[PDB]
Amino acid sequence: SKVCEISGKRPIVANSIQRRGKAKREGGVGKKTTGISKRRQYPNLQKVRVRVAGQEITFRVAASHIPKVYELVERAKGLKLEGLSPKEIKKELLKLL
Amino acid sequence: HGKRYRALLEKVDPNKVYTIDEAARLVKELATAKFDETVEVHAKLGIDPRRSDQNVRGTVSLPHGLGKAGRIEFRNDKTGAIHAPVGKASFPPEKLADNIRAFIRALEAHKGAKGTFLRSVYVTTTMGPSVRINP
Amino acid sequence: ASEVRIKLLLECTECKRRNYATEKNKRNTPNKLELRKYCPWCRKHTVHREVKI
RNA sequence: GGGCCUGACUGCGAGGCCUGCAAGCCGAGCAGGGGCGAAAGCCGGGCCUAGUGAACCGGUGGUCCCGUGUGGAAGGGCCAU
RNA sequence: UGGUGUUGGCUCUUGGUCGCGCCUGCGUAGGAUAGGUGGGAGCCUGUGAACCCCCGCCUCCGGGUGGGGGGGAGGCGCCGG
RNA sequence: GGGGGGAACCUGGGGAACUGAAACAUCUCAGUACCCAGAGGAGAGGAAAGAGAAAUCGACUCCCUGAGUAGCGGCGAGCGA
Ligand SMILES: [Mg+2]
Ligand SMILES: [Mg+2]
Ligand SMILES: [Mg+2]
Ligand SMILES: [Mg+2]
Ligand SMILES: [Mg+2]
Ligand SMILES: [Mg+2]
Ligand SMILES: [Mg+2]
Ligand SMILES: [Mg+2]
Ligand SMILES: [Mg+2]
Ligand SMILES: [Mg+2]
Ligand SMILES: [Mg+2]
Ligand SMILES: [Mg+2]
Ligand SMILES: [Mg+2]
Ligand SMILES: [Mg+2]
Ligand SMILES: [Mg+2]
Ligand SMILES: [Mg+2]
Ligand SMILES: [Mg+2]
Ligand SMILES: [Mg+2]
Ligand SMILES: [Mg+2]
Ligand SMILES: [Mg+2]
Ligand SMILES: [Mg+2]
Ligand SMILES: [Mg+2]
Ligand SMILES: [Mg+2]
Ligand SMILES: [Mg+2]
Ligand SMILES: [Mg+2]
Ligand SMILES: [Mg+2]
Ligand SMILES: [Mg+2]
Ligand SMILES: [Mg+2]
Ligand SMILES: [Mg+2]
Ligand SMILES: [Mg+2]
Ligand SMILES: [Mg+2]
Ligand SMILES: [Mg+2]
Ligand SMILES: [Mg+2]
Ligand SMILES: [Mg+2]
Ligand SMILES: [Mg+2]
Ligand SMILES: [Mg+2]
Ligand SMILES: [Mg+2]
Ligand SMILES: [Mg+2]
Ligand SMILES: [Mg+2]
Ligand SMILES: [Mg+2]
Ligand SMILES: [Mg+2]
Ligand SMILES: [Mg+2]
Ligand SMILES: [Mg+2]
Ligand SMILES: [Mg+2]
Ligand SMILES: [Mg+2]
Ligand SMILES: [Mg+2]
Ligand SMILES: [Mg+2]
Ligand SMILES: [Mg+2]
Ligand SMILES: [Zn+2]
Repeated sequence: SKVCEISGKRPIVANSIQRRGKAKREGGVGKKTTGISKRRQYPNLQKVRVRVAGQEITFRVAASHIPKVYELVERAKGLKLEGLSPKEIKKELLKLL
Repeated sequence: HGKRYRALLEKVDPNKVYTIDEAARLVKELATAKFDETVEVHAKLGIDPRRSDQNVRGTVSLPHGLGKAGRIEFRNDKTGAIHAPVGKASFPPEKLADNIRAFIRALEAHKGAKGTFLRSVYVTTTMGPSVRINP
Repeated sequence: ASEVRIKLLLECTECKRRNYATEKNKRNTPNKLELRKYCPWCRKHTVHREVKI
């Protein structure tokens, strides 16, 4: 799981904080932290294949921005895309952002 | 399920909530018989039926009264309700919406119990359908 | 104290405040403790009753 | 042993004992409201010396002191446990 | 390993609960299959009675209820054991 | 147009341990050392969806002060606007 091609979401570094005890709101003495360590939080990357100008274009995008792709496809209706290789097609789509 | 019971079935929208100054104009066309008819007002409560303090004990009536200042009784059941007389079939309008207006606010004057004391208050005649209204 | 010799408060029966803390044996004294005592709020002696601590 | 009773008080406390600290101990007397006694008086638990646990965190009952622009509320302070 | 995203179509059996209707409620005196309280001397019929034909049924085996085909003037309660 | 280099300085991405807590795990050391990417003679930041109580101020940076204050904190060691 890497980076979103639409939103640019990357993995972030987050802490897993291990806690113990009863919150003071629940009448307890309070929370004691029994461990902090680093983990990562990855974007919900998924594969999105779309047909644009006869070519099969696929995006690695976070699920959050899945529609943003289809939006991009609609925006590609007025583009001289015919003849192009999949790679440069995607570039044109991406450039519409 | 009589000839007059379903001839009031298109004098009633049982899927419509009314006000008090509009449910006395629609209980005279629902009360038409060969003798006089007690147009009965009923209501669902909101207390515990096995708690001995949450009972409804008392009397009213006024401004006007019965019909035959006519202190009408009203008491609850062993599953929570009321069932009380009267304001019979004319007994003029806007003096029937005025005798139906100082009784709904009587029983609400005998409340710390649990659950809203204002549920379902249906006004039906001796031989008619039931109007939902607003207590 | 012990399980059978408990701790308790005496609540002023008039203003319902707790002014005294003491102990009793609940096998010996199953009934609620009842004693007259000076309530600093009421500024007079008042029957005080055992309430749980 | 028996009557009445709740001082197994509330607000203070001169003065000391002990003592590195922190504690621990004894305490007359003044006021409040009481108990017993005709009264002098005595009564701030128990013949005495063991029967115990500093702070920190937090619970419950008061108080109504603070309340993050203002009124509240959350939260906390104080008294008690 | 549960929930959720990626993750959609159809079908069947389903369920929570919200409302509504039609119904189900038989310890014992008893007309006799009495849910809780209540209003109420009239109600139900040319919106077709009383007995029949197929009964959706339930039923403590006596009974409770509904539709239409036969079907043309009673039934059901007051009273009061 | 890019590529690579530059003592130290700078921003961004990542990011320790000894140590201190006279043991240790939350805390500390410290977002330090270090790795990486980028920038330039500087870099960052920068024209209020701001402060925060002044019915007030008016981009940002930098120094003095506010201040070891407010607070944070196994309310410990310490950290600290
Ligand atoms: Mg975690
Ligand atoms: Mg903590
Ligand atoms: Mg996909
Ligand atoms: Mg979404
Ligand atoms: Mg005490
Ligand atoms: Mg004792
Ligand atoms: Mg006081
Ligand atoms: Mg003796
Ligand atoms: Mg004695
Ligand atoms: Mg004695
Ligand atoms: Mg006396
Ligand atoms: Mg006292
Ligand atoms: Mg001294
Ligand atoms: Mg000393
Ligand atoms: Mg001691
Ligand atoms: Mg005195
Ligand atoms: Mg005296
Ligand atoms: Mg005397
Ligand atoms: Mg005296
Ligand atoms: Mg004294
Ligand atoms: Mg001691
Ligand atoms: Mg500590
Ligand atoms: Mg505390
Ligand atoms: Mg205040
Ligand atoms: Mg004070
Ligand atoms: Mg405020
Ligand atoms: Mg105030
Ligand atoms: Mg505020
Ligand atoms: Mg206000
Ligand atoms: Mg408080
Ligand atoms: Mg408070
Ligand atoms: Mg999982
Ligand atoms: Mg799923
Ligand atoms: Mg260069
Ligand atoms: Mg960095
Ligand atoms: Mg860095
Ligand atoms: Mg590492
Ligand atoms: Mg360490
Ligand atoms: Mg150490
Ligand atoms: Mg050391
Ligand atoms: Mg060691
Ligand atoms: Mg740090
Ligand atoms: Mg370089
Ligand atoms: Mg360059
Ligand atoms: Mg900039
Ligand atoms: Mg601007
Ligand atoms: Mg300017
Ligand atoms: Mg720090
Ligand atoms: Zn008191």
